[PDB]
Amino acid sequence: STGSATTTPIDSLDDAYITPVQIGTPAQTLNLDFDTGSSDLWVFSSETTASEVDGQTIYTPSKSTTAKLLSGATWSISYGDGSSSSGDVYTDTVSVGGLTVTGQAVESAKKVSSSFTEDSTIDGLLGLAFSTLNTVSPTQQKTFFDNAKASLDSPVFTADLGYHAPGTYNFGFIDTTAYTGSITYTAVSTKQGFWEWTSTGYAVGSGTFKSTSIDGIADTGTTLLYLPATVVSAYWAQVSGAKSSSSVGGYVFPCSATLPSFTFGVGSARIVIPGDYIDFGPISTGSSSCFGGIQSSAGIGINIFGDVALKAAFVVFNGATTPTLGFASK
Ligand SMILES: CNC(=O)[C@@H](C1CCCCC1)N1CCC[C@H]1C(=O)O
Repeated sequence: STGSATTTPIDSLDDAYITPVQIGTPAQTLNLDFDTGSSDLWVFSSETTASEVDGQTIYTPSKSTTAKLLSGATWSISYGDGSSSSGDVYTDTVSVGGLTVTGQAVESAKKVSSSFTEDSTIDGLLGLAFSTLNTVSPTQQKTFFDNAKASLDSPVFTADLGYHAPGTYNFGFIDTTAYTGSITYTAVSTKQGFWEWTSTGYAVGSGTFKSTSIDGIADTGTTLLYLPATVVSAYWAQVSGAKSSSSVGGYVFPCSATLPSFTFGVGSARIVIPGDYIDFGPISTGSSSCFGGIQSSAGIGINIFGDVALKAAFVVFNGATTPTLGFASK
């Protein structure tokens, strides 16, 4: 089998991407944030505290003839931005872009943090990291991808995120028309449960390439690119007036600037992030200060190749027995 679904930026800055997902019988379609940095599929639901729901579409298991309570199972998660959610668990039929999984754990939120409530466009998350990170207790559950894997033509999924435009998540096949040149594959460590890999270095604009190992994760659920402070300082030093602001919470730059590109290494190959991709707009409406798309990972504990990096590439998440990651230009 295969699946293919369009993913769409939630706003004009690509702050996140949502993908329609069919849950239950008859189908209930929710727009979920596909997140290769976590491993829970959770949704706003008929069980979510009323004051914490504001415009989201909810999953109502009582209206699904294929829903079953996963008795005694609960879940609780907190993400890197400090947001969180928790609740109980059902199993149900879940389809993405034509690909159907029966008995998928669908985690129903009873509580969500304010950042989720405040975002009316995201109805939940669909985790695509390794199932060892799944938070369901006392019986850990498999991701949608993990459940689908044996039935897929090939045990892979691909992320083709657009810049200020829709993109595509494919399951079970590689669309050779979706990228240019060849795909460079690189080793993955699953030791922390992430799609963790090592970049071979970087360049700023037209500068010389710096060969240096940068360990990080490929995370579709993170908006920006988080790299070591040395790397991030070297980038913003090429932008007149750019500075790190503790009050704002990262590097800002004059909205009048033309941003240089940023290149990262994948083996001997190079992925170029155009300068415009690194612009996340006025820090507040009308401000002449703009927020940068490359930020320091120093206070995170891990480097994160988020959407700013990934949208510059066609990315293959290879879930074979020995997992790997592939990057192509497009
Ligand atoms: C109409 N859907 C349901 O009644 C749900 C049930 C699931 C748990 C509570 C919400 C509704 N199932 C489908 C088969 C019968 C029943 C069950 O699991 O016992």
